[PDB]
Amino acid sequence: SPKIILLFSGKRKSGKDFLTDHLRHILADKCEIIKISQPIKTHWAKKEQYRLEMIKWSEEMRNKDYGCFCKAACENAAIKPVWIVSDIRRKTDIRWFKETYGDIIRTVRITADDRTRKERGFQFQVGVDDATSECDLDDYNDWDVVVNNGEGRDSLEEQLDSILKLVSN
Repeated sequence: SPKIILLFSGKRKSGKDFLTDHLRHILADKCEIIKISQPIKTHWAKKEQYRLEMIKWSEEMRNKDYGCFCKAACENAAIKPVWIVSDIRRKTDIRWFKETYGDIIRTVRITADDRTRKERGFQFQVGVDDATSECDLDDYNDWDVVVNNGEGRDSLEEQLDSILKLVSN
């Protein structure tokens, strides 16, 4: 298996994608990036057009088998000491990872205040921002790391170091 699996959660415009991308570049060939939405995009290939056709379909597939997209994304991942799962959204995603891989999971939440998100171009979109996809982990209470990436955030170097501390041994 991988030695550690980092599950990243965050709302859009939080900077989770920015931080995961920096972390991937730093860890280079010690890590694999995994996107559990990739099986959904790959099924579609075989923007509102994507959402209209895929949101209800993916919700129904996950309602029938909570791990379907997590299993598909992990089956296709190269084994590397560190796995970065950049797009965990639901409690059932964390549940599937913990059931499958046990105590090598670490959960990381990236957060940003609404003023900061608006500076990054955030405009409230009903049905995106009120949706399970953006809100299902808002009340999760078992985070290993929470990264403030809004008002009062640490330096980018210190943010990355707080995550790298998880994989440094």
